Amino acid sequence: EEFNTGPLSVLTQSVKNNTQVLINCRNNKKLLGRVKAFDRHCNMVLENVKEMWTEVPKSGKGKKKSKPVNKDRYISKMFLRGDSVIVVLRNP
Amino acid sequence: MVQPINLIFRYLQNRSRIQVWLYEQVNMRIEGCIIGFDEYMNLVLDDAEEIHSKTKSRKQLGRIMLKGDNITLLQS
Amino acid sequence: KLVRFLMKLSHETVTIELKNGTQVHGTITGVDVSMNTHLKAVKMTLKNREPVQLETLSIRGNNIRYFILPDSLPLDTLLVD
Amino acid sequence: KMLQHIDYRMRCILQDGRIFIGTFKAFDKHMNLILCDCDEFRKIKPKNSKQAEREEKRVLGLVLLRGENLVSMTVEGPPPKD
Amino acid sequence: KAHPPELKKFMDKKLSLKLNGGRHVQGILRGFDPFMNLVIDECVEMATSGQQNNIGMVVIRGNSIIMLEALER
Amino acid sequence: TGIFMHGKIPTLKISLIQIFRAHLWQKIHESIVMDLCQVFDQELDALEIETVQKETIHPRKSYKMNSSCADILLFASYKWNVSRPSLLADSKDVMDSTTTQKYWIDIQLRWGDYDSHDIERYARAKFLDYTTDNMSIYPSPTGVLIAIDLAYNLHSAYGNWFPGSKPLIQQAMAKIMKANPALYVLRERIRKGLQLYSSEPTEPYLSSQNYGELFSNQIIWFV
Amino acid sequence: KEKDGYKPDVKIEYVDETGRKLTPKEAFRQLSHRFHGKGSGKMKTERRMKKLDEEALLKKMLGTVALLQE
Amino acid sequence: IGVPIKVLHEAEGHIVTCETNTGEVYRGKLIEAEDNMNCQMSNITVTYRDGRVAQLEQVYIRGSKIRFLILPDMLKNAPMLKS
Amino acid sequence: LAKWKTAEEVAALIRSLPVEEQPKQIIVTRKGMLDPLEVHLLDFPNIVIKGSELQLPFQACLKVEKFGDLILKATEPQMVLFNLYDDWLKTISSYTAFSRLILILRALHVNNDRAKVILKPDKTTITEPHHIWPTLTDEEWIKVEVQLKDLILADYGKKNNVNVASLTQSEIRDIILGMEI
Amino acid sequence: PLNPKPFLNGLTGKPVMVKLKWGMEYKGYLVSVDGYMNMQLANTEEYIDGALSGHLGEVLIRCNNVLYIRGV
Amino acid sequence: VSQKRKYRQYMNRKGGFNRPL
Repeated sequence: EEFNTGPLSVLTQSVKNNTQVLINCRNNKKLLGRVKAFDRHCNMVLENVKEMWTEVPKSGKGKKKSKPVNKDRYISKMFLRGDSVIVVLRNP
Repeated sequence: MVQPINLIFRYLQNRSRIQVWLYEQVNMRIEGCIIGFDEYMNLVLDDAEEIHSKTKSRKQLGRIMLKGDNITLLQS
Repeated sequence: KLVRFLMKLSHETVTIELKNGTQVHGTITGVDVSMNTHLKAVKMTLKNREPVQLETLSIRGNNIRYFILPDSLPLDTLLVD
Repeated sequence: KMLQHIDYRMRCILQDGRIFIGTFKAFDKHMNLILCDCDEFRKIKPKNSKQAEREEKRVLGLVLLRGENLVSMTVEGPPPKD
Repeated sequence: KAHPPELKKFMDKKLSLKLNGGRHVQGILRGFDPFMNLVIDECVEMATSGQQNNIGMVVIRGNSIIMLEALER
Repeated sequence: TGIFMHGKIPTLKISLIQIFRAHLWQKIHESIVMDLCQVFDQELDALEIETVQKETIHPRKSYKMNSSCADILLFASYKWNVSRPSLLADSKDVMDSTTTQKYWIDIQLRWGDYDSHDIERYARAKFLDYTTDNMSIYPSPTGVLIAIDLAYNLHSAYGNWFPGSKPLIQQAMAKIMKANPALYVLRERIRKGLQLYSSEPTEPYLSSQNYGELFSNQIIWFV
Repeated sequence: KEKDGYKPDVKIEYVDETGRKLTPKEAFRQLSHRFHGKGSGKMKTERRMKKLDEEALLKKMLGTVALLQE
Repeated sequence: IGVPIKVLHEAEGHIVTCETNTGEVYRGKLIEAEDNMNCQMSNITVTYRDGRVAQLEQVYIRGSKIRFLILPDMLKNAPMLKS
Repeated sequence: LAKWKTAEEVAALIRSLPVEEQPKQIIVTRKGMLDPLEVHLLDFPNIVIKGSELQLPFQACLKVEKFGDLILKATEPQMVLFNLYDDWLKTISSYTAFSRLILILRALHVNNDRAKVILKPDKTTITEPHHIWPTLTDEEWIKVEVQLKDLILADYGKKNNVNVASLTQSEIRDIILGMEI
Repeated sequence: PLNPKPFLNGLTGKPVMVKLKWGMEYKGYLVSVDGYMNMQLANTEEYIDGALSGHLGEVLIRCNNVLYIRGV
Repeated sequence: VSQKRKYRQYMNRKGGFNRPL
């Protein structure tokens, strides 16, 4: 009933179609991947996620001079605990 | 013997102006007059304005509603 | 409730990244309803430190950022009620 | 699975990095801890160091740790006789 | 089942609150809830800049309250 | 097999036997039945079906041309208001004054030659022959029969219909005929036997607006 | 009939236990195995598995060497 | 109300210390200790993260802001070894 | 003999190289080679052979003294290996490194010695024996890149009866790649 | 005269801008609000520190992270 | 999601002529 009209309709309309969602997490790692499931807490079990975050080389010169680099890692199947979710976003 | 909800009860009986201060964002303050709230202490506020204290900036907001577990204080 | 999916996952070698960045690679032994994760054969790398071998660990369930499950997991027969 | 760890010499990591080791005697539904014999660590913790294995250490004795600040557990050695 | 915090010892007393972000506040207590939100008369703000800022009746969310010190006996 | 040979044409006989080696008829029948049952499980809740029961078919039922039996049986949990027997494409069907609880479904494969490749007529005739017949045992008088012409890749069904059933079966047959593994295997075997193949699109020559793909993960060489 | 009125999104897809989309050829291979009651040989199973892990290793990912050696 | 909160119930009127969420530690003698670990304590020294020392004769610290509580080992023996 | 000989030599190199490094996409600069590749590379149907609507002046390599001298002096046929990006993979992206390399090659083709003196903005900069192009950092690389680009555009405007300022960036890109607007 | 869930009742469908506690801002037509005041926004553009970094589409914004809601 | 197809057996069964469930 109201499972499909609330604000979690972004998640239950993305787990039906198995489309990918972009999640800005709390430590500012970005999870791109398909929701296999979610719940009240947005404990989203996800398949095939690109986890994309930013680094700097952290003063490799000794003079604190470098530019941030985009790093990413692949995770096959994850269980993202949903407190660390800030925003979930369906794709355009 | 009055309560906090007795103060905010009497305060939206006044509709005067108040300034909410936030959890851990000590420079960030928000001024407004409450129109309504209930028990989760989310507050709608009249013509609110963010004042940044260390630069003293007044960014106007309008009809706002602020979330309950963020406030540290309400000073009249 | 999705935590019930995790307590069906007894005896799986999963890694767990916490809110302190510490990656814990080990065979999961028990889950509470609050995701209190009890692990064995633990290889815990606290981040900005070298990894330490420990025989048993018990993470509190609030402090889990995410899990990492292996490739060989049948979740289509695991998330059913 | 924690009743299989009572009275042990447990190494409890907090969310600040302030590590405890002591007598895992009583826990709670929030995992509020009661630890006797417990001592604290910040910087160096022992795997047989080249200099000395236990500095940055303080005596506290018996603590109630709130579960809000608690992360992990590990037993370091068998329980003593007493 | 939320019992009220046991604060009729501290009613009508001059207390210095510590608030969350290293903050501080002073005033007379006037009441509470089970959530330990405190209502305060004669509130002086007392920031870390060093100059003392009176307000009056304020309400403080109990989440942000670290400690009470009853400055009055 | 359900292929009937008028005259002893040894060349055609050996060709057809080679095409249908390894119980391909029965494998196709099994695959079709399982696909339909899966789709029904999928739309169970929307169609108000209690359960799907795979009727225990006799092993030689696929090519049992003279008689027939029920393949799938839908248990309702209620009473549906069913329709009169109409073609799968009959967009306008009148409701019969009856309701049922068990809805049976039969699958019939045929190898139609030039004379008799009208799947609609074949389905109608077989449904009204088997239902009325004494040797064909069906669970309820209400059900559906679905005929697939393999030799011409045609599909159609004739029996009753309750709400949702007609559109569901229409789309399910579309997708089954499009992507069934056994049907694909038979099609490829026929293509191999005829040595008739399809061609290719060269591949777009790398242009200034297409060079962007050169720097992907796939390793590429320039000669 | 007074149909309900909707678009039934029917998807017929064949997938292995690991969740990979299955090509129709090996889908029918598995069907025939389950049908007859006998699977492939040990050597073929090993070859298939080694191919799968080869694909995984290739997808999960000498110019500098040539420049240094030049 | 489990066994650690019963332990701090049995630490009422005793010498107790609390380290707080900000890092201040408070060594005194308790007066009241509730279900939610709120502690009203007395004769107490406050040690900030500055390292300095202060004293005042009473304090009331909120329970969730407690990091931990140094208890005396008067309570280490009796009676909670049956736990 | 020639077409199928070059096809079989490239196929032999592909066979010798391990599968992990074997390409799945090959692009022939000369259109009259893909068909013999289609015939001879049937052992690796997983690859895709196509033509290039853009031509890359690899005769620039022969013009360069190093590669040309090596090719001419090599009495025995061989499979010499090189890295046209000296170390640019660690400094800039692969796409921009390729753009710089093709800019250099086309500039040298249009004017060998002029492009050489441009490639060396100063007479002090040197290229190591393990390098092909002079060792430059970001600023010098950008400046010499724009120099070579403007030289190429000037040559094209001289030769094609059209000015320089009437072409958009898409046209500049397709010209430097080798496409005819 | 107007309490918070009547307020969010009043603005389901108008363009608003909800501000996170972490300084992010989100402009768009919000769709719906639950009991916890999680928010579903459609046609969203994400304003980092008063300057937008992108149009994004449909976003779910979790309730533990909003700072306020502003009706624009 | 999707599940592996569950096909029945015909040859070398040792069971009754009719299908199982």
